[PDB]
Amino acid sequence: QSYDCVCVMFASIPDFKEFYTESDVNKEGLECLRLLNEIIADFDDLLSKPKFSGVEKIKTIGSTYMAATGLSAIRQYMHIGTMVEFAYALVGKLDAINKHSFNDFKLRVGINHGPVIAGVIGAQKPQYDIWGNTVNVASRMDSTGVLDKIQVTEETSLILQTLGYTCTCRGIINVKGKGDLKTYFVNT
Amino acid sequence: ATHRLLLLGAGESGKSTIVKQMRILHVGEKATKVQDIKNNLKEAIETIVAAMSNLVPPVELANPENQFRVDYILSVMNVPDFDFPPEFYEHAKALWEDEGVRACYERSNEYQLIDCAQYFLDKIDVIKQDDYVPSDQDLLRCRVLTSGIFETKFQVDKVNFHMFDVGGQRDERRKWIQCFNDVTAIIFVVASSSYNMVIREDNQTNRLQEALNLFKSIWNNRWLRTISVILFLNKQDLLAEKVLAGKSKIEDYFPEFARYTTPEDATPEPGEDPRVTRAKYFIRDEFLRISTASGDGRHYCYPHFTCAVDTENIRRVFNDCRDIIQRMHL
Amino acid sequence: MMFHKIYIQKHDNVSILFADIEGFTSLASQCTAQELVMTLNELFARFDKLAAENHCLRIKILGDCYYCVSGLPEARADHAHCCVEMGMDMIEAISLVREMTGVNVNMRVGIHSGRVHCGVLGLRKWQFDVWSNDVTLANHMEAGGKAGRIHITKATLSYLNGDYEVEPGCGGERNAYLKEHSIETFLIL
Ligand SMILES: CNc1ccccc1C(=O)O[C@H]1[C@@H](O)[C@H](n2cnc3c(N)ncnc32)O[C@@H]1COP(=O)(O)OP(=O)(O)OP(=O)(O)O
Ligand SMILES: C=C[C@@]1(C)CC(=O)[C@]2(O)[C@@]3(C)[C@@H](O)CCC(C)(C)[C@@H]3[C@H](O)[C@H](OC(=O)CCCCN3CCN(C)CC3)[C@@]2(C)O1
Ligand SMILES: Nc1nc2c(ncn2[C@@H]2O[C@H](COP(=O)(O)OP(=O)(O)OP(O)(O)=S)[C@@H](O)[C@H]2O)c(=O)[nH]1
Ligand SMILES: [Cl-]
Ligand SMILES: [Mn+2]
Ligand SMILES: [Mn+2]
Ligand SMILES: [Mn+2]
Repeated sequence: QSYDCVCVMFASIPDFKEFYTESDVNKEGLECLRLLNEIIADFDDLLSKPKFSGVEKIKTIGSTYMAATGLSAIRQYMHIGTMVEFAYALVGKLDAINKHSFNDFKLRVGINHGPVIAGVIGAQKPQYDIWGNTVNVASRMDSTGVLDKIQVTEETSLILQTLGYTCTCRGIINVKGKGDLKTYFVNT
Repeated sequence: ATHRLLLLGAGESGKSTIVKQMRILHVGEKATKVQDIKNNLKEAIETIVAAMSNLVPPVELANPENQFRVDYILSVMNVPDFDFPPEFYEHAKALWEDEGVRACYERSNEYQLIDCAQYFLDKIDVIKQDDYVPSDQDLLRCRVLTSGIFETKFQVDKVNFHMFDVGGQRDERRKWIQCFNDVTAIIFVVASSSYNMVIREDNQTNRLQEALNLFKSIWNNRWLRTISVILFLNKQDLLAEKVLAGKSKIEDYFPEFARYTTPEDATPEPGEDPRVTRAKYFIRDEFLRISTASGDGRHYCYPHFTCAVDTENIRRVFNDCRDIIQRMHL
Repeated sequence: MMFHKIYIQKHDNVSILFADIEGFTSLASQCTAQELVMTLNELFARFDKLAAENHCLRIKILGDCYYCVSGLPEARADHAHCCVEMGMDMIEAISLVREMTGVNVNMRVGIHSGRVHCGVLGLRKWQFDVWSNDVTLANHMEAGGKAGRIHITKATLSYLNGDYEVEPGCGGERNAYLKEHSIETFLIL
């Protein structure tokens, strides 16, 4: 089925592509996945909380967390603010993990909303993914974001303010296919 | 039976030197590291001379004549691949022979400098030769920064050991956890002497208080809450001199040492001045108040007064270190 | 007990295939989201088929990126040809003559061979995946294919036992990462 309001969020770690070393010390890249597991897994420990009872974890792209809120229904646009509370959630954890890895990871985010055509796919082991342009941008608003900041679109910019959140215009960024659009950043 | 050891510590605590002690005790090419030795001697001097004008108040030489030997070393400081000419050994040595250069050296804490200084400079004569072949101590004094992690596979009493030296720097701590998984016990390293110098990473944080806060990180680490750390209060010899000499009290750097008394359990080695006795243990209990808090019997802390450049001492300790791995059945 | 289990397992000699619908987004501004999610699904349905036949295993799907490794789980020294024919089938898999998909689409196969590290990260919503620099490489090999001629790293030719016909893909000029590590790229014929 297709929805009319599904808040999509990507949370990637560019800082990992580098930290991943394939050496004879790190059992050939294992001991760093072992640490990336310790993160993703530590990042999943959120989905089981009261505040994010409605947060759904769509999938995980290598070193990029993909969630989405608003898939359990037919205010009407509040879970957007919830999704953000979760962006703030991953960060609290992501930074804390550093404290014990003496590492310094930063979270880069791209939240958005609109119609996503959720469903499954595949002939072997079907998987639940949410297609749709709403998500096309949600990613492109992440792939081009800034660390420790959350990059939201125009409408998302708006809604977030009526919730108590200030937003600053990063500028313009070409979301391919949809063309050059205006994005904003969520004032931390 | 295989055991894996990780050595952690602040900057230049004396880790690699230990791992070198290890080869020496359980494992010709001494002609390829001669270079690094001279490169030390080089920094050794150029660093001292450099910081003579910078210090406040200034440290001026006693032999104005040496103004030109100062311009020499300062004219070679940034030179790539120095060929090492007799002139260097010369002017350098005369500079070392100079009283204002030493004066600048007795305050080598107000500026970052290596530890092998005193040592190498005192043998320019021995080093300058064309047949100069580094003895064993000369190869344990030669300082070089470790960038990454290296595995030394050695064996003792038909029981394997795996040593892991790691970047002691701050920009390096991002590789420790790459080995935090299933490793016997953690050999921590400290510079009981470095209680009077700020780190290189920034030039404002006490090296010691940074070794304390580091121990704290590992000891309380979420992946090391079960792994026993075997703290190594290293550079016990240097600590002493600084102590005894008194040209740098300990209670002005760590005021918590004023209200401090000497320990009961203490096993004061063979005529080790009561001034030193108290001090070195003081520097033990600072690390102990950390291992006393958390841990909760899942892991304990075994300290060891040490001198990484004493192939004699290091063996006495890597034996206790070989003991506890068997005793605690770790 | 200290580090969560991490259900990951090294695996050393396999072939990794990567495919991407060249120009897809173009297709998008023309068709209904539904016919797209359908055309997409349609394609992937036939993909998992052509997949299990050539003895290869599909890892995961990312929008239009469908990547199936070979030589798993049980080790098959045949990994080479597997991904090779996978792309082979994959090419005819876009037979628009019966797939009225709209504006000309095509795959951009990008194979490669090396060692991997597969399993699953996290503790929730597990998804089988592959991790290793070699795996990073095969991705860029995908990001370096032409009209869907199959890309095959020099390591892929050393397991092909010189069976298929390849030509210089001059990879690296096509994709920065290939050039960055100066990897000799080819193209099956
Ligand atoms: C208006 N677009 C669509 C309408 C309904 C169904 C799909 C689309 C669509 O084209 O979705 C894009 C992502 O939202 C969708 N997608 C879903 N999950 C994704 C994910 N996790 N990461 C990136 N994209 C994802 O895949 C698509 C890939 O864009 P990409 O930039 O990856 O394209 P390309 O792979 O280089 O293809 P092309 O060569 O044509 O430029
Ligand atoms: C986990 C460590 C490390 C370093 C190693 C690795 O093999 C990866 O997991 C791959 C390569 C590998 O699994 C191939 C699939 C995929 C999903 C593509 C992963 C991501 O690119 C990871 O990084 C990222 O998250 C950043 C790049 C993601 C952008 N790609 C571009 C190409 N399209 C087709 C898909 C999205 C990755 C690189 O991260
Ligand atoms: N005087 C004295 N010097 C010592 C002692 N132990 C080590 N050193 C000296 O410390 C200096 C730094 O040693 P090193 O082993 O490089 O430190 P490190 O912890 O390994 O730091 P890094 O090199 O990873 S950044 C060497 O010149 C070594 O000879 C000691 O007990 N006394
Ligand atoms: Cl220290
Ligand atoms: Mn070192
Ligand atoms: Mn595509
Ligand atoms: Mn894609």
